[PDB]
Amino acid sequence: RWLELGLTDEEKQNQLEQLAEQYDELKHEFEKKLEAKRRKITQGDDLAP
Amino acid sequence: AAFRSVFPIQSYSGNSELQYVSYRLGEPVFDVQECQIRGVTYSAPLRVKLRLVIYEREAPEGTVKDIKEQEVYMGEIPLMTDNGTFVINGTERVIVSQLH
Amino acid sequence: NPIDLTVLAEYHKQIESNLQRIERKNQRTWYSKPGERGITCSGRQKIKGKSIPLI
Repeated sequence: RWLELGLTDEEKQNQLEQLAEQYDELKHEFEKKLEAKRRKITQGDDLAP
Repeated sequence: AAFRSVFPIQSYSGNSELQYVSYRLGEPVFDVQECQIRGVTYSAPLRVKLRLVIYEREAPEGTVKDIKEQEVYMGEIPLMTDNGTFVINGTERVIVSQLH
Repeated sequence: NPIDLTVLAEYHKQIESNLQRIERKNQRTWYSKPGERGITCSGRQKIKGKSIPLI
């Protein structure tokens, strides 16, 4: 709501809004990091015959 | 040097020949501490880009008609820890230098 | 009308087929082959000694 607090468009605030959705997709990247960890931990092992 | 000493390899004048492009080391699938917990080596996978060629007959210097390039998997080479050691079967082993 | 044990043969074949399916599945997912990386663990089993009298 601070991010969606309305103000007249400068170029700097619009580029920093683009960088705000860039941390949103970085948050999506951390989500995929968590998924990459849990697929390693959850999966069973191979063993000796 | 080990790949320039052997390759290219060719048949008994059958004009089928295997030559060498380049190599690459894959990323380690397992990092160090849990590798020491679980039991495996601290390996690294290997990729070799090979280019199988076969010539056109009745022209040994003639242009090959079939080239086929792949990243063939071969072996696992162990990397080195930051402390100079190796990891073999869960444990940690050192290679001693030789005086000959 | 002679004697008959065809139902016995069908029953015995049913037992053999069901047991062969179950044992084939167990020997399929217990002696599998690990792929491209090898055995990801180790057995580590060791047996010590005891003090066994001999009366």
